[PDB]
Amino acid sequence: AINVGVSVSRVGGAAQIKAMKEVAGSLRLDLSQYRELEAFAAFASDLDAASKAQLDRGARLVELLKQPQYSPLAVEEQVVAIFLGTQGHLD
Amino acid sequence: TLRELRGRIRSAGSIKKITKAQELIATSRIAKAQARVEAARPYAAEITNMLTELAGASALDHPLLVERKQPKRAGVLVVSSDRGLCGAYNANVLRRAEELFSLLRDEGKDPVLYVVGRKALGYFSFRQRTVVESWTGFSERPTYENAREIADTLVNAFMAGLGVDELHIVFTEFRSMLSQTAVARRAAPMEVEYVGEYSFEPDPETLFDALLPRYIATRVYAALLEAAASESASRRRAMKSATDNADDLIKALTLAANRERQAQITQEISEIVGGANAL
Repeated sequence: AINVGVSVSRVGGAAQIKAMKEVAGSLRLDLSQYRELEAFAAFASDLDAASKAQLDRGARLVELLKQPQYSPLAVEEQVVAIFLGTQGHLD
Repeated sequence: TLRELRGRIRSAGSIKKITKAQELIATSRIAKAQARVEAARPYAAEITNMLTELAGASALDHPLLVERKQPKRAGVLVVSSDRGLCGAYNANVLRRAEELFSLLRDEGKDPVLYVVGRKALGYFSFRQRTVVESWTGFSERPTYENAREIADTLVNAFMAGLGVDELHIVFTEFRSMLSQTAVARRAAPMEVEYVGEYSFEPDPETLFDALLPRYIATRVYAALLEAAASESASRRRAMKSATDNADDLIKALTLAANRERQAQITQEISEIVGGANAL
């Protein structure tokens, strides 16, 4: 249950391998804005198609991030797992 | 300090009770409004049938059916609520109102404004555009007696062509309890809609000229009923949102007050024990 909004790494992307740094580096802010977009749209009777598409992308990214207990994924697999989502192949 | 937090907890609790009560009230009134809508429909449907079987015989030359040679000034009726707590209802209606005003002024016309509801009246009295006339005190439960006067005023404003070359209505259409929005309709001049496949007393032209204004009146009535139902549904949604917000506020205030209780007791005990350890 990582709170993507409050969580921070004050060293940042300095210790992140270039593959993950490129594939995932956009994910944090996209998920934060998805969370706020969801908090808004929870009571929107109607809203533009772009908001709805961003909302579905965010929901599918959130569903992507979770994983079961005692199931650590190697980085070589994590980069692909995040590629599936960030590049939109899950759409 | 703790006293402030306790008082705010009491206040938030009272607010939560009030908002839940009004939420259930709105849940009942949306059903009342839908009942009135479906009770009014069967008259409009028969008026539509009669008007079309008269139109088939009529000359189709009544002013309301023919466009002006060069329009300059368009009348617009904006329907809004008389009570607050509706949330986005008035906001949506008025943002669509201004979008329609910008469409008109892009085409080349200028709007003359009629307003139903005190909220839009306040909005257009803050933003300096002059309302021609307005009506208040029935947006919650419109009766035909009011739609009659509104339609009369708009039709007289049109037939004078001060006068207007067009009549629009801005309201909200109740698609379903969970989903609703504001809509713009041109009420005049009406387009004639030919589609493929009687005695008239004294003549068809007379009955048609007498009937079209009443069609305008019943249509504006139906629009006001849709507006009232949409208003009650948006009141439901917004009051549920307010109840949830008050619940979360009560939670946070209770947490803060319990932390203050613990800190106060700990500070008192530390003071007592420092006094003891001094002797």
